[PDB]
Amino acid sequence: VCPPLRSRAYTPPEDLQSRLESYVKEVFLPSNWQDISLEDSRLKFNLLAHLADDLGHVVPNSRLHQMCRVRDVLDFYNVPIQDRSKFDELSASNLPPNLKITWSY
Amino acid sequence: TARGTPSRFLASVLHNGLGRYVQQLQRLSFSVSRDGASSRGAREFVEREVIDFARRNPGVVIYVNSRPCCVPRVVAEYLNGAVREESIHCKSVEEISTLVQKLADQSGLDVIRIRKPFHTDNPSIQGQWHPFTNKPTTFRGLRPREVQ
Repeated sequence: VCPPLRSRAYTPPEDLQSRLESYVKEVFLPSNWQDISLEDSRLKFNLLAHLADDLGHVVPNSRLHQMCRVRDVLDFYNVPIQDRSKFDELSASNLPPNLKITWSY
Repeated sequence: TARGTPSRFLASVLHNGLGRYVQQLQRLSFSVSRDGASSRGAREFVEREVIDFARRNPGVVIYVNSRPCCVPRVVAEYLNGAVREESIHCKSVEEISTLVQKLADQSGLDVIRIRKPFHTDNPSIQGQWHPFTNKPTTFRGLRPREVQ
């Protein structure tokens, strides 16, 4: 059976650095954990799979190779993405009183 | 050609400039398609320029339909009742912007040949010329060769 479709909206959690470093400690230690290199497939997979399971938002294949460091992973996960359609994006943008937008789709 | 086309005289709608200027455009209706390369420019206009235009022209009510019929269009309705429909098919954002601004600045009067570049309701201040201006009068109003 098809579960409810996963909403693509994603808001980075406030304690994102703390959660990320906890996961990094779980997977891999040294100072400046931001600069830990993810060159190892095992470690990269463990970290990214844990993060995806926890936050409900995975690194796409397109960006996957760019995650050279935990700093890159943090950058990817601290940028929000909204799944609202253009209809919402326009209507909920403080339309002036003389502008009316209707959608028949 | 002029002879094969209607013509009118220069005029305003309600003496539009005497007391105050009233923008004659009152309604814009953009029928735009969600999908379709024809309305890509119209979509970009709705995204990036329609709001600024709306707040610049508070007297114009702007509707966006997102469901056109036979082509993406902008229908401009003016106070005098004129309705000018312009296809925004395959027009870029800047083209649509200029077209919309033209509709905003333009009056509802027909775009046909204007007979005169000017219109005075009071063409004469000293009195319109008639054959008897500049003609001297004669004693007792005697016409030429009149005996008495």
